[PDB]
Amino acid sequence: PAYRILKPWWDVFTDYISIVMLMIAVFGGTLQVTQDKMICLPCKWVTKDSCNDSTGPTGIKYDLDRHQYNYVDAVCYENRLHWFAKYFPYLVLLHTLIFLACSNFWFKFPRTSSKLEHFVSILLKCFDSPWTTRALSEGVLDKKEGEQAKALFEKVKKFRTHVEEGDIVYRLYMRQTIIKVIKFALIICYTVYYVHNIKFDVDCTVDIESLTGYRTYRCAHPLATLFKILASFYISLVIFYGLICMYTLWWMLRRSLKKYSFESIREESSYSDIPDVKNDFAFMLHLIDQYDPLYSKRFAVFLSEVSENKLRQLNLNNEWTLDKLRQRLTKNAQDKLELHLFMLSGIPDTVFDLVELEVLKLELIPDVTIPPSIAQLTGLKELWLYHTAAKIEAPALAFLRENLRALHIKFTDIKEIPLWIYSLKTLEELHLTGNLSAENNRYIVIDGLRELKRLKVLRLKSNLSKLPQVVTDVGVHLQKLSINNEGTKLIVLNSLKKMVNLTELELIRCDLERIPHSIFSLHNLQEIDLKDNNLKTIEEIISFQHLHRLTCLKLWYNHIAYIPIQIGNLTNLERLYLNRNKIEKIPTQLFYCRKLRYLDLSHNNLTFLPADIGLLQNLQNLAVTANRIEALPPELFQCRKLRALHLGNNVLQSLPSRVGELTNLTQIELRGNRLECLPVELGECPLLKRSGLVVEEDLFSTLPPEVKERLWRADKE
Amino acid sequence: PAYRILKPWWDVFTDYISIVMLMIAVFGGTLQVTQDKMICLPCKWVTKDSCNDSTGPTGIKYDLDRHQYNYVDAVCYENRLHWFAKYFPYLVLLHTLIFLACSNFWFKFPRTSSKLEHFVSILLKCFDSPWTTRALSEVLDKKEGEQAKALFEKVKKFRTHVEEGDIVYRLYMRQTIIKVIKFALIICYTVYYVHNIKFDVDCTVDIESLTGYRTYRCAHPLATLFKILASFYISLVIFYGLICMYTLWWMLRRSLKKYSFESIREESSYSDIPDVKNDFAFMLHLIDQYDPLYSKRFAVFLSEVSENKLRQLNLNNEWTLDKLRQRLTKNAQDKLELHLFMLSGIPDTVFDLVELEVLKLELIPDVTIPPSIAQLTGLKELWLYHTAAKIEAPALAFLRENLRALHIKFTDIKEIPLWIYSLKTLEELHLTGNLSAENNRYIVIDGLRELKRLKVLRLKSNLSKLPQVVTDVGVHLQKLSINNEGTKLIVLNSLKKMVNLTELELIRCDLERIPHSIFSLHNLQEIDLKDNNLKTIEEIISFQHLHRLTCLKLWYNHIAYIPIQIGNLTNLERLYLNRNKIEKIPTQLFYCRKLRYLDLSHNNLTFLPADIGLLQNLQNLAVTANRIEALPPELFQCRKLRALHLGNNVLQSLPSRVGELTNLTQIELRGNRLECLPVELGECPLLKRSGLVVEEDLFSTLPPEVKERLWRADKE
Amino acid sequence: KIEHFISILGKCFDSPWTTRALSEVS
Ligand SMILES: CCCCCCCC/C=C/CCCCCCCC(=O)OC[C@H](COP(=O)(O)OCCN)OC(=O)CCCCCCC/C=C/CCCCCCCC
Repeated sequence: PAYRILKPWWDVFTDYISIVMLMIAVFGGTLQVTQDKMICLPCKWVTKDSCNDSTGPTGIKYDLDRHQYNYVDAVCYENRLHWFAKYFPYLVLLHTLIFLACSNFWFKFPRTSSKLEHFVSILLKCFDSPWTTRALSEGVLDKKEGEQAKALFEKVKKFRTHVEEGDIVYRLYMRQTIIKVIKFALIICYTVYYVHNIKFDVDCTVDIESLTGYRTYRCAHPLATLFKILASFYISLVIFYGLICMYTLWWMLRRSLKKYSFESIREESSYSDIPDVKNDFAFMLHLIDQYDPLYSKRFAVFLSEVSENKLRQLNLNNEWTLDKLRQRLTKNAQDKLELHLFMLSGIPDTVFDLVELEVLKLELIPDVTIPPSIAQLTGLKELWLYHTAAKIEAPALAFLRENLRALHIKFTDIKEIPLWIYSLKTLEELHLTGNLSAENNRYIVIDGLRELKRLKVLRLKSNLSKLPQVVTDVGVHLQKLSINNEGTKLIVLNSLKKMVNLTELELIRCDLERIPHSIFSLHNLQEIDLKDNNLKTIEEIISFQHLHRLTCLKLWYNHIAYIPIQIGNLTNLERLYLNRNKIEKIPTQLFYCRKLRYLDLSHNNLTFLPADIGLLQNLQNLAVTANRIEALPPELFQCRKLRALHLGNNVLQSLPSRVGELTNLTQIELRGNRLECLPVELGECPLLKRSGLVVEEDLFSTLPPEVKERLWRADKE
Repeated sequence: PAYRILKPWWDVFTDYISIVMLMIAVFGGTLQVTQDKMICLPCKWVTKDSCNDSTGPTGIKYDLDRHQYNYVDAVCYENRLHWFAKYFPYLVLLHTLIFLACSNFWFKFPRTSSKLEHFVSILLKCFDSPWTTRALSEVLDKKEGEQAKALFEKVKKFRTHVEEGDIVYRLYMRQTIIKVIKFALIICYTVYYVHNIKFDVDCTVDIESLTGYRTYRCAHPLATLFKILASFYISLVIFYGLICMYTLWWMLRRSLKKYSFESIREESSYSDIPDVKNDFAFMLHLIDQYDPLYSKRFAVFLSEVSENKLRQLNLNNEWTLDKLRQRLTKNAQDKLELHLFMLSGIPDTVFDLVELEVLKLELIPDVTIPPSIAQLTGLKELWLYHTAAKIEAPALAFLRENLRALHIKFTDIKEIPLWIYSLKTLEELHLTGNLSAENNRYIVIDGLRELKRLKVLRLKSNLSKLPQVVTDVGVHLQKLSINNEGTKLIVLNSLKKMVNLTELELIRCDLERIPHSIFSLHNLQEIDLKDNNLKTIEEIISFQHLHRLTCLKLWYNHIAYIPIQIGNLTNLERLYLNRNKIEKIPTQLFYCRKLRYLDLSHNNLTFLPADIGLLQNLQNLAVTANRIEALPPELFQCRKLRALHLGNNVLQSLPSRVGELTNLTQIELRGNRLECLPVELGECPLLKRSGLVVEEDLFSTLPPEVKERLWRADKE
Repeated sequence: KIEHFISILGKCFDSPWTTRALSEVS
């Protein structure tokens, strides 16, 4: 059937020689059953157990019946004819059957037959596969054909692991060859030795004088010359078979069939990653080479990881269809269309076919190359790189140089950051999260951000022991410096004086334990965040009047236990985020600042709220969540601009009815308080709804069912 | 099975003759096995061991038993009958088996069997390929085109595989030689020994001690039959000789290792089909002997012209006119654009559509534009990006009367077209790509001198220095924009020759100083210095000599303050100074009241100053992202403002007179601190909900009649 | 039972997750 590829020319030659030899055996056998006899004539005169051999001629009268002649023929044929002449065809048939069994033992032995059928099946189906031609030619591929290609790659890999462990097929072929050649030697020796005993004239002396009358007879064996030429033809065929067998043995022993070098195929194609296959796999590949090198050449393309990498990229382009990407599209906090690619083999080209996409998110993408099809991604402005080692094509590099404007790089190794990010010129927002500080790579890798010109936002969650000199060089144009060391103190050394264009500074989780003077030397800052800097004392803020433009002093998540009165000098503050601090009393001087809008003092130690809060008319969201405030003063409701009164988790005994005067209130939080009952005037706020009015259900039930109907309608309408 | 194509008439004839010879071989073998015997009767009277050949007649009493007769028959059959008469059918069987082995060793030897099977498969696949019909005709499905391309590649790979060496031809030649010499030997010995098959044989075996007679006369009954089985067989061999001899002549009258497609390449249009050689040539000659149509329709897969035709036809089926109208868009110039990106070839239907005006070719390799681009009517733009364009002379001449604008995106010299210099009638041109290479400092753009009707040239080529070739070229120029994307531009007062320039754009030239050559051109109405990182503009005092600048563009810079002297430029009509560092804009600066357009967003203005009241001939002010709290009477003495860009501000309130501004196209309020929209804004039904940009919570404070009127005017 | 065993074993033999678990083990 399909095993012809595994039978080289020597195997075919021995197969046909065995067929012809079996024909000889059958012919000799049927002649031996049919017309094998010995016409025996007695010797009338004998001399010492031998024929004496001593007017017209007359025939000799033996006085023997026909049946006495037949008896003499049978007796002399059994006794005095040589065994070779009698059993030549059966010996030939036995020898040919053993030869055929030896030539076909590895096809029938299950341990080798399983490997052989696996090799033949996967090799043939690899040979007729279309992706072999596609790869050797070096587009779009059908779904069924792609599934066949990936299944065939996995099957080839698993078969390569299954076969290379042992050398059972090589050992069995070897043993069959030695058995065949030694049997050829024995056959030729004994057949040549005994071939001369097939004689036409046979002298028999069988001692049947009591039944016939004569003792010695001279028999003629008619099928003696025909058996002689048949035996000579059989000897010639066995000689040819044996010569082929020694050629096969020499071919097996001259080289090492347990080691294949693919240097011919691998150098011819672009795939230099094809391994040198060994053992049994190498043996049947050598057999296939004896049949046809093209099968091995087309099979070697399935043993290279480059080919399977290309196949995976093409398949990923195929499976990730356009419509499923459309339904995969989302929106970010900046209201831009978004696409998060998480844990893929590569990046789909149908992702790059999109046109409405704005932010693509490359997370955990191992060693992909950006195709130039990014020319379709015109709305693309934010490339998000998470642990993605990206290689870049030159036209796509130019396109990203002229289009891409925001790049976020997270990496675990300092070699993971792409080196083409410095060539970007339209980039303004950079988020280098991950340790830039390493031995001899401490800010020397990012020394190429001097090539960056328009960079304004530089987020650094990178555990920086000291701030780089490269940002001192760059910060003339930098407008935001978010540094997260996650527990490492900055030695700032007043190096921000050359960095004059910052409008925002977010020193988060830096463990500074004190406000440095670099923020004080600056003048253009308007949003200052010092989150989780372990700020025990904030007494320096008296000098913050020098910063005439600050509007958001986010002194939250620190160890601040009190507020100095000089914060009253800071009239320009609009949002003062002091939540999650240890402040226990608000000085009234803090309450001088009329411009405060977001007074978040949540999760603190405040026990009372001063009445001067009524002066803060611009306050909108007063969040005193999880405090010790027992009673809200009525002056709190003097400020009519309260939009979100976060009073949750406090110890508010009762909420006064003056909240009915407030109109801007949209969401009030009272769940988790000591609130006895909800007053009716809480329903007087127009914009308040059930989603805004978060409260315990029994507390909601205290409102009148008509007022409860109004609020439930605000939930509905 | 499918090997019948490789068997010519001589091979079929020899196969049939071998079958007939095998039939007579097994017939004679059955006769020889079963009834081959010899009736031997003793010669009663003899003379010197020879048969002397010397009242009703009576039979001769030989006094011999039946078994003595059988022994005499066996001995005189073994000893005296000729070996030819006894083993003729076995010799015929052996010769027939040798002939069959010689004939079928072509198909049984694996090395040539693999090549024969590969050739049969490839030839039958090409025979059944539908594209061949089209290839012999001069639409196809996606499957048809894909399988045609795959089988084209398979044919190329097979040609590379088989043409390298001749093993099939050598084996066929050796088989024919062996068959010829076997026929010669067979005829010789059979003709020599056919006269020994005689009916009558005189045998003298010397068995007198066992029989009593010396010489016997024997009749061989099958001999005559063997005679009519021998001479007949000889005749068959003669035929098998002559036919084989003809085959040998067919392998020697011409070199079968050189197949010529001259007849096909002359009859068909494809003249590029190579003269194939070696084993490919031999099997193609065999197929020609079988049927010339197989080779005729296989010859179209050996030519690259047919490969190009298939590629263009496949891409034509891909991009029909309907899908082209689907991909049709419009650009910023309101011209019909067709974004063709990442195509192996250019389509022909895209040149069939006469509506096309901007032919876009972005990153399309192997571009060769046929004269069907003359079919385009509105073609005035050719946006070739990373495209190596090849254009014939008639299509080039058509471009010489219709093409007007031409954008090039290139990677140095690699992707720069060469036919653009002969174009002398275009009017616009764009360039992009680094030019200041080592030893090639602006030497690749030296061929743009023949272009006389050129009027617009825009460059973005990160120039480290100003090219002298640009200064020489720009004599006939009207609009010129230079983008260096963060590179110094060394003008060095060499723009004094550039007297004809009416718009000079310097985008991201990072100058930090205004070159003194700008003050010499009296045609410039637009001066653009965007993203030049200008901090102190102390060169506008030297701008007083010019009397043509209508709009300065110092935006996306860091200008801390704008000096007083810039208020002496009355001809200025458009100030783009947004995203700057301006703290207080002086009132004296607004002595120029003809400031129609204005951009001052993203700045540090703390209040809108006095002489905005002096402004009267304006249409917009951009006050986005600064520290201005109110719309004062200063903005309220303006009666022609149409767009207010005042968003994300700390603007406390809108006073009343903004409700007289009925001609209010837009307002921008993306985060502003307004208490509420005044009822005076209900005085203007002209401003509609889509017209103005108002926050949803801010918009809802208007009266329900006013809000209903706003939604109505949105519908009305 | 023989047919069920050979069907289950053969379909397990062409299961990708068998190779996945072999990689996870080794
Ligand atoms: C080891 C495996 C062998 C397989 C054996 C297969 C089955 C064997 C059993 C045979 C079944 C029945 C057949 C028996 C017939 C016996 C008749 C018999 O012996 O009679 C004696 C008498 C003796 O013959 P003579 O004329 O002296 O012949 C001498 C030759 N010069 O014979 C007859 O009268 C007729 C013989 C009958 C012949 C039957 C067998 C013939 C077989 C045909 C051979 C085919 C040849 C193939 C091609 C030959 C080469 C080109």
